[PDB]
Amino acid sequence: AGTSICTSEEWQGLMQFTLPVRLCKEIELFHFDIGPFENMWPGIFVYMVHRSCGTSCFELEKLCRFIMSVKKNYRRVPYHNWKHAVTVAHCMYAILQNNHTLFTDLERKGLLIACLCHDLDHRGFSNSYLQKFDHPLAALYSTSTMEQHHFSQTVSILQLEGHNIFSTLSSSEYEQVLEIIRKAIIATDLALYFGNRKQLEEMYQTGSLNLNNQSHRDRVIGLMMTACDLCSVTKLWPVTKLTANDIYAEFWAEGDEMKKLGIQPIPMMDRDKKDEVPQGQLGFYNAVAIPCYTTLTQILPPTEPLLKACRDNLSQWEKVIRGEETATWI
Ligand SMILES: O=[N+]([O-])c1ccc2[nH]cnc2c1
Ligand SMILES: O=[N+]([O-])c1ccc2[nH]cnc2c1
Ligand code: NI
Ligand code: NI
Repeated sequence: AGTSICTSEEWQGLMQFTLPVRLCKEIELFHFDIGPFENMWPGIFVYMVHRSCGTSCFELEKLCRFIMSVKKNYRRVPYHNWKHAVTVAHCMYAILQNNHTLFTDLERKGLLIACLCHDLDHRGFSNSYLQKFDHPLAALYSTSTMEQHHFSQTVSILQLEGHNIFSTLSSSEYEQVLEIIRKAIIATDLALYFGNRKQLEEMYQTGSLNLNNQSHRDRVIGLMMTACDLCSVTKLWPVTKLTANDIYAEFWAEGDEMKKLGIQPIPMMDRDKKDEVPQGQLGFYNAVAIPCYTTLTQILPPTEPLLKACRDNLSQWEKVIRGEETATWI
């Protein structure tokens, strides 16, 4: 109940944090893994905002309050947590850096914030679960149920005293950025991805795609959000495999709850069906990840390293299926 708020110690501590110099160079690369640097994650986000948007984009105090309160409103769930938030924001940073002038100052600031906030207050349950069992959230939010909640949580945090990093925008730009953030968070509903990718693929192939057309921009930003949300599949294989362990930890816990309610879960969420995981991952890469990065690379050529890495990980799941896995640690 209610929106959590960071301590004075938390945000002043972030304000005084300095990132090690060696990491500056690494943070620029798509394949960077934040995993080994947990104490640095909020600082890494500051660095990224400052480098993409400028050190004077946001009031430092308000930015640090905002970031540390965001962290406190992610739950201690296995996957949809603070680590995932920062990972997704880093992918967006890398995309923005490589495509900087295609996006406005307002878009870049909105999108980095949108990524950091896009899974706020996730409870470890899917839209499928919330709607099957008529959680109050599904009554309030008929479609894109959790994503509408994540956006509401974002607005809640911005409304905390001293947390409104967007207050200094003109009334007009303020409305525009909240709309950028809303559309971007809603776009993280994978249900909407399939239609979005199909549309973009067609606009690209026919040559009608036009980034001066707001509806096209929205769709391209949507596909960027998908690419960033799924970016664990673009890391080096050991990182991808460890992250999959966390994703499935969540899935199996939801599946367990469904069993208690008399319903057999999908195999993906069934802890007694772990043998089907490699084929399930193959399915996910073929149906979701590979097409996403394929179309993204067509539209934004600098994003090709994401696709190449995704392809390498597909090959790894294939090796698993053929019985070729080597030693893994968890
Ligand atoms: O390495 N850096 O700390 C670094 C390099 C370039 C930048 N431009 C704006 N902030 C920067 C930080
Ligand atoms: O990294 N992911 O976002 C990711 C990877 C595999 C998945 N399987 C089902 N959902 C997934 C999400
Ligand atoms: Ni989500
Ligand atoms: Ni997410």
